[PDB]
Amino acid sequence: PIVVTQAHIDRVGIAADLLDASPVSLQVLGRPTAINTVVIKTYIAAVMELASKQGGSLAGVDIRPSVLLKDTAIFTADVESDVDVLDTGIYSVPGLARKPVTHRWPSEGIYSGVTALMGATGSGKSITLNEKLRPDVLIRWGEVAEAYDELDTAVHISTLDEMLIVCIGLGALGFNVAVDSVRPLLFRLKGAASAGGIVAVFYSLLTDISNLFTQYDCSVVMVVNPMVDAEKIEYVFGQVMASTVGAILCADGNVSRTMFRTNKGRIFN
Amino acid sequence: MPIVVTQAHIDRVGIAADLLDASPVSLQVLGRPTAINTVVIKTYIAAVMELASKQGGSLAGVDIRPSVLLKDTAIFTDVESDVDVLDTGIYSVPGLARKPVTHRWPSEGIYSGVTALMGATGSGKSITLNEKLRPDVLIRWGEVAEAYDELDTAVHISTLDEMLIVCIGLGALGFNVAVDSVRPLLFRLKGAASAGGIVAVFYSLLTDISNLFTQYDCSVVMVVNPMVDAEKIEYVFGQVMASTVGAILCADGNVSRTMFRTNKGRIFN
Amino acid sequence: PIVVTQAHIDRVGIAADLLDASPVSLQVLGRPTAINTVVIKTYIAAVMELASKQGGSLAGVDIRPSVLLKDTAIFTADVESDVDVLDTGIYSVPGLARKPVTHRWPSEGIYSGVTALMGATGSGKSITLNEKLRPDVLIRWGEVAEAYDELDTAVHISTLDEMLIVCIGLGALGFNVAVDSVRPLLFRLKGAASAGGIVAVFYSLLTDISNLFTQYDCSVVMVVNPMVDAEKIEYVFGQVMASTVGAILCADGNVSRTMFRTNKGRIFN
Amino acid sequence: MPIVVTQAHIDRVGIAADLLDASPVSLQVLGRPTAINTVVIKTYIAAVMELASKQGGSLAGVDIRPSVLLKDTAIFTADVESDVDVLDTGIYSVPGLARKPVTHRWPSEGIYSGVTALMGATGSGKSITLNEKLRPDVLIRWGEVAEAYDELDTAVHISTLDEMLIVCIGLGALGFNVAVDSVRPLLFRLKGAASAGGIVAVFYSLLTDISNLFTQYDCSVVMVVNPMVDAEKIEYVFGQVMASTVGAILCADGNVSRTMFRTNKGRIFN
Amino acid sequence: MPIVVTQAHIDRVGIAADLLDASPVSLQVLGRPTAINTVVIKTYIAAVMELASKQGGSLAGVDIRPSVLLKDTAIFTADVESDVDVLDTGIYSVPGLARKPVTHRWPSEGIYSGVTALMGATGSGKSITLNEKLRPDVLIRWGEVAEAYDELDTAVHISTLDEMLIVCIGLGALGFNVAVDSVRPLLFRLKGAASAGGIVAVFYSLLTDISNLFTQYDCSVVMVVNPMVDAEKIEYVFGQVMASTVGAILCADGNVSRTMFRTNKGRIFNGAAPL
Amino acid sequence: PIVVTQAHIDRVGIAADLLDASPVSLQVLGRPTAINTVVIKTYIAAVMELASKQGGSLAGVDIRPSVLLKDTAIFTADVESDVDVLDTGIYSVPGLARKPVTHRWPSEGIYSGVTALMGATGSGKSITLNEKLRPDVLIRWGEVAEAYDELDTAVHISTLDEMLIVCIGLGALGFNVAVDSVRPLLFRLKGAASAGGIVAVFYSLLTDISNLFTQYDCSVVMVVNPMVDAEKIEYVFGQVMASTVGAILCADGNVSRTMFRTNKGRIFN
Ligand SMILES: Nc1ncnc2c1ncn2[C@@H]1O[C@H](COP(=O)(O)OP(=O)(O)O)[C@@H](O)[C@H]1O
Ligand SMILES: Nc1ncnc2c1ncn2[C@@H]1O[C@H](COP(=O)(O)OP(=O)(O)O)[C@@H](O)[C@H]1O
Ligand SMILES: Nc1ncnc2c1ncn2[C@@H]1O[C@H](COP(=O)(O)OP(=O)(O)O)[C@@H](O)[C@H]1O
Ligand SMILES: Nc1ncnc2c1ncn2[C@@H]1O[C@H](COP(=O)(O)OP(=O)(O)O)[C@@H](O)[C@H]1O
Ligand SMILES: Nc1ncnc2c1ncn2[C@@H]1O[C@H](COP(=O)(O)OP(=O)(O)O)[C@@H](O)[C@H]1O
Ligand SMILES: Nc1ncnc2c1ncn2[C@@H]1O[C@H](COP(=O)(O)OP(=O)(O)O)[C@@H](O)[C@H]1O
Ligand SMILES: [Ca+2]
Ligand SMILES: [Ca+2]
Ligand SMILES: [Ca+2]
Ligand SMILES: [Ca+2]
Ligand SMILES: [Ca+2]
Ligand SMILES: [Ca+2]
Repeated sequence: PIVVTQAHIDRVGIAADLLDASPVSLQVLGRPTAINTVVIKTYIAAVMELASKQGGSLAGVDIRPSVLLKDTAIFTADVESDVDVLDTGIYSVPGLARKPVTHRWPSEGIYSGVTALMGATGSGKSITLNEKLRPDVLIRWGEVAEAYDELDTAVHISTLDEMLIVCIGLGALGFNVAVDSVRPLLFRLKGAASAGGIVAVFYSLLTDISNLFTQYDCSVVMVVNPMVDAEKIEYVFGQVMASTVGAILCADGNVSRTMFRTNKGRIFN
Repeated sequence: MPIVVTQAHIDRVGIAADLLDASPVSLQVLGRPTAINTVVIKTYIAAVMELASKQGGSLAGVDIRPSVLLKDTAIFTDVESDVDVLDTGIYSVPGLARKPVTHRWPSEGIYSGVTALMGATGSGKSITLNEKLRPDVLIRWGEVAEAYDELDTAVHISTLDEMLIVCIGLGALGFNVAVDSVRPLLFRLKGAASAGGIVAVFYSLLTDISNLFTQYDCSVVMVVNPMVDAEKIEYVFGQVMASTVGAILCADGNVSRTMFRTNKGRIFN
Repeated sequence: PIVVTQAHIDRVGIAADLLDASPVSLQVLGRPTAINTVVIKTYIAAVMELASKQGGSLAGVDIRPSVLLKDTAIFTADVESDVDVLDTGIYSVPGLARKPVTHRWPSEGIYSGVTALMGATGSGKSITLNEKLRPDVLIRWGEVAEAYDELDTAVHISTLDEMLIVCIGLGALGFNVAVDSVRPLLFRLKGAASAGGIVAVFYSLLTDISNLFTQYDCSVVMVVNPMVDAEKIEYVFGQVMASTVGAILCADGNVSRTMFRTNKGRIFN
Repeated sequence: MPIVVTQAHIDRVGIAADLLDASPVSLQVLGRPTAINTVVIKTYIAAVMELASKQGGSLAGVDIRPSVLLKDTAIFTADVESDVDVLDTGIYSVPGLARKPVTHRWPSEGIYSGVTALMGATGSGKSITLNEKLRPDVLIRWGEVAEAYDELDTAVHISTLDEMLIVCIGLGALGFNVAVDSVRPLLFRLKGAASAGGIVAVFYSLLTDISNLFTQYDCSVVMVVNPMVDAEKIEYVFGQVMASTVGAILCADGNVSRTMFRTNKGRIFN
Repeated sequence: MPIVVTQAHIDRVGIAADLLDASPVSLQVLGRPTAINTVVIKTYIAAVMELASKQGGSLAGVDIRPSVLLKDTAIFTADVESDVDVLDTGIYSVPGLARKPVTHRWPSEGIYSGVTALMGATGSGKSITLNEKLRPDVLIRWGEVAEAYDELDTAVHISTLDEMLIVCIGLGALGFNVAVDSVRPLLFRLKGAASAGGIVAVFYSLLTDISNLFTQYDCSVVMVVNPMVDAEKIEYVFGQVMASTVGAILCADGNVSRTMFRTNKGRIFNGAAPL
Repeated sequence: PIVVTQAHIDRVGIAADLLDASPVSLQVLGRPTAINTVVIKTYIAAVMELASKQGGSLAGVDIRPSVLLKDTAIFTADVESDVDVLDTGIYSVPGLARKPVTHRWPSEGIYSGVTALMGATGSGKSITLNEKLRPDVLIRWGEVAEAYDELDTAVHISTLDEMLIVCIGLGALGFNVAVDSVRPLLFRLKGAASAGGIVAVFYSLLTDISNLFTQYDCSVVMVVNPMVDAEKIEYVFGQVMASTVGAILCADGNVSRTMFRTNKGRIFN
């Protein structure tokens, strides 16, 4: 189950302050799109109200945004991925001038941001996540029917808006949020593939997502599975390390490599 | 050869309508998410049952084609394949929080979803499907004139809307539905080819199709034959295993490899 | 000459029937487009009247659609080849529930559909077509001035609409129709080339064309010579066999390989 | 150097007008089929004959350029992209001739009417072979830098594709031996995905459509075709072009490497 | 860690305003030339000086971010595609300086005004070289993950390209040693067909246009440029970048592998000078 | 300095006759665009008027078009680079029926047109141009701050319109005009790269530019440095020789190869 502590209740006000304090946007190959902070606040309030209906114990099924919110839109005519970058402009989510809030998960003293759980298909990513990492909230997206779907920690989403709502919303409150998988986004990323058989904007998106979590004191682990050649995975993992607060590589059911940006410094394996 | 409607099928009609109304679904490829009109599937089920009532329950595949039973066969209610992912949004069909309904076909105790019948051209996919699999309903799409077209189990469709209508409609009632083949969709998949000489959205589509069947308690076998190199088929089959409930590989008229997600767990050969 | 037998006259009524009974469309990378059946019927009527005015012995020049019909259009604002597959939908011409009508040409007991006469430039396709296959009607499209143009069996077309009119129109009556060539359609196929250096929709088009002939009891031989590498022709011929009722490979002025789907079964060489 | 108008040319004027009016033609590339205004070609022929009459039959290539003789040089009669559905634009190929083509003595004996492609790498001797070995009656110069051939009285300097077809169909139908050096402005602007041989497939369709356009109007034209292709891939492309033209000439190190001509005595390879 | 405003900076304010008004500039990429609103840069300089005055000369990078000081951060003043005819859009390059450019002591001695490009593969030590060896006065942080450099009082966190140019031209003209870590948000969103070296050709034109923009406004800027390029094509890309900037530094294995600086003493390739 | 001789003053009338006599246009991948001859005439008049106010000694800074003309536009709604060639038409600047005016620069007896100074980055193109070629007017465009910018012969431009104005305007008068560089145009050439890793229209543009100078009796040297592989430069240089009146290749600070079309014939090294 997903148990709501007094620590989570005390973070509600702070979470609302963090969201209102900084206006954020996101961009991919098109034009920068603003994130409606209000929706995340509304989600937190809905989760707290339901938590109150129960004994603080929540079922992942009951906290899905499609059930709690009338509208699940976070992004507020249509632009092509091959338009002039000077007509659309360029946006990256700004960094934190202050020291980021540290966490005990996925690693000790890790800064707020995003961790990428990498590896080839069947390398043990989902296994490593649920057995070794053991998240408080397990977001399930674009993955076939598995044993992890029967878990009361599992929250089934359909859109990118829903992913960010649950990640920012619950992550800000102090929950250890995880996403399995981020394949719906990755496999629909349109554009010319750069060095490593993957679009360059993929690395920019990971940085923008990481900083979005750093700003809202979230500690999120995302399963990032790329359609990349068996030997080109090492290059891509090195490139992802420069774009995320955390990075975990899986090979043959075990953890091959690690990288974490902590209060004790950047730790490699 | 005939398609017989048992009392078991009649008793599932109400449940099928209940599953369809309970969850609103959509589908996305490289464009924008498009909603699926559930009502059309319900209307199809009612038309099949009405005809089964007039006949002895012994129905001919020719008489149950949607173009004949329905006035309009549309299930989806103009965007380029190279448009910003943030302007269209991303959609994946949500997972099942509950345990999926098990089936005896194509394998014992297999969960509801999709099975991909893979193999090179002339590897014996169509032969394995009809002789070894023995499906109740055989959907024939984008295939040249063969002996399987003269079968009373054969239902000849033209559109993707029709495929989903027959698959969800009859599959929900408990019928063992099969599609030979899904080639018109695969060969019209526009986009930049990823690792393995195939567009990445192909794997996302298989998962979205699988989850669509998992949600509506369907057990469907689709023969998937995409344009891929003779040696690159092993990589693609491994990737498809991570995107479907079932996977069957054909080589020299026989079954080379198998993967099934059952109540007894994931079974490899 | 092109001689009209009583057997052809007796098929006129059956041809109008077949054409009215099933509404057909065609799709490539755009949106599905309906085929106006009336135009084919109008063409048959104009050919029969001219055959009745002359001695039954017609000249290919006199039966060209541009001469017999006021308008040659078969297809009834503008869509790009890179448009979302979900916005246009997917269409494949439906298969035949009944047994297809057999023919003695290009092979004994062959089912109605299309035969692809394949080979590199100067492999002997056009020689094999005119000397070994001996067609009744020879449609000449996208080819330079050759000896075959002076033939009384030769009918010179300009559009794809005209090709289908003569193929379906005369083919349905029992004539052995051949197209030399289909290069104006192949070389103008816009899209990203799949495995084998050729667009995947090419194989779907051959199946759709074949089934169009299977439905209207036609036996058509099309010379198909797409821009493909000298060594990649074997792979492409292999994929074409899985997309057509007949397949003939030319090399060094002679027949290299054959495949025919007959009443006695699929025959390979 | 001069362009002389014989009685044979004068006697063909009526026949040329008949050939043009008899068959309506179009052209297509990656967009939609575009009709060719036959009237413009007839108007050009009339202007050339009138000037030939004022002179002694002896004409200067400079004086017979379409931009000088016609007020409007347009042959093709809102805007479509090269990546549009083939089914929405339709497909057009210029129809073949049911009758025997009109044979010529140039570039080869008994060669049928149509187009000949003068191929070869850059500096292989295409322009040299064209002017020294071929000896054309009319030399169309297009998209080529300043050379000795521009000072020739046979040289007619054009700017558009419309102008090329006007001079090719107009003068070729009358019986003149017309040549184009070169067709690089069309080839280098051919938009589309490059097929096998590092060149767009529609290139081969265009050569056939151009060939048949000349076959129908009994024109004997030699076009120097030099597309951007790899040094070793030229052999493959030349073989493919042979299947798309009435004539084909390959140049290598200033000399003629290979030949192909479709004649009344049959197809002749070297 | 702090950003100190000297009398030298105060004396440059007028000079900077004149430089901006004297020459009208634009920028182009694959679309239509877009004009740069000089007024916004002047307004930013005035806001920085006014705040420097309220504080004791010393300023915090957080307080000088354009989003905080200006009501609108737009520098570029309907929508054109990256694949439009070059003749329908025309071509624009920022013009060169007819006079001798203002020399600087940073990033190299006697260097001309313009842009310096700090190259290297990922984890080659670009950010380390920038902060330890180069020591910039103002550190612009853009599209980079949470690092130790973000806690620095020299760090100014931006989000747009408009903001980058405002801080670079605005503070750089006054005499500050401005650095950008990273320029990746721009590089990773460069739409177009990749040329030789697995990178769009307009990338090199943009570096030259950015360099000349700084040469005209007497700025000395160091931009860290991380290219999505294969391990073996980095040498080719660097050679090409050297021909497009006033300064270029290559990083490999935590150290400086190669340098190029256009100084008053001439073009110096791989000099004996610690940064 | 830039000195105006009596020879230049005597050419003013002839330059107007040349510009008025032939209407010209330019095309790239879009539609043909007319060149407004009047603007070039206006520029010549402004240069001569200023040369008069001076002692015949002009500063390159004072003769820049942005300073002398109110509007710098030469080309007189918006078309895509991937539009049908038949809808835009094709334009090449026409050749000269007469013998071209000869020059003593960059080579003895060279015909009027364009010379391409080629070579890898840092091969010594700019060095060869200013030390060995010694041009009368050095147009500086899209190049970084160098010693050549402080030269009184240097004229700094921003647009392609400005380049052609100075090249045609001053070149027609007899000045030895050079451009360092043509990179702003070359690095913004949109389209599919042909053989040699460069767009085919690049070679057509060089010929069109060369013929534009041949028609207006100009002798211009352009630094052409396109993004091409280290080994592919030899192929491209050979192709450029077939597209220009002059061609110079640079390697390791020295001149590797030369080609000039003179009154004494085509001279190779
Ligand atoms: N093709 C295969 N054959 C055998 N076992 C496999 C195969 N693919 C995966 N497995 C098993 O599944 C485990 C990985 O499961 P999982 O965590 O779901 O992988 P991932 O999330 O990376 O796709 C492996 O350690 C192995 O035991
Ligand atoms: N090229 C070939 N040569 C010989 N036999 C072939 C060939 N291609 C297919 N076959 C025969 O057809 C069988 C496969 O039929 P089928 O099930 O229709 O294949 P698929 O559906 O995979 O295309 C093979 O087992 C073999 O007996
Ligand atoms: N490159 C060539 N060299 C020599 N003869 C050739 C060549 N190409 C074709 N031929 C001749 O033409 C014949 C093939 O003719 P044809 O059927 O028209 O070819 P295609 O396969 O292109 O339709 C060959 O048998 C040979 O006699
Ligand atoms: N790179 C070169 N080196 C030496 N001579 C050359 C070179 N390129 C061309 N030539 C000379 O020019 C002749 C070819 O001239 P030309 O007919 O104009 O060629 P093309 O029209 O095929 O481009 C060759 O036979 C040779 O004498
Ligand atoms: N894969 C790695 N394994 C070990 N150390 C690494 C790795 N990647 C980077 N480092 C360390 O980080 C340093 C580079 O840090 P940084 O300046 O942030 O690089 P950059 O800015 O070029 O991405 C290296 O000198 C090395 O000590
Ligand atoms: N990577 C380098 N290493 C050393 N010297 C170089 C390098 N690149 C250029 N140079 C020097 O600069 C000279 C070339 O200068 P320049 O004319 O500006 O070249 P270009 O115009 O072709 O880019 C060379 O002759 C050499 O002395
Ligand atoms: Ca998994
Ligand atoms: Ca099959
Ligand atoms: Ca042939
Ligand atoms: Ca030539
Ligand atoms: Ca860094
Ligand atoms: Ca230079």
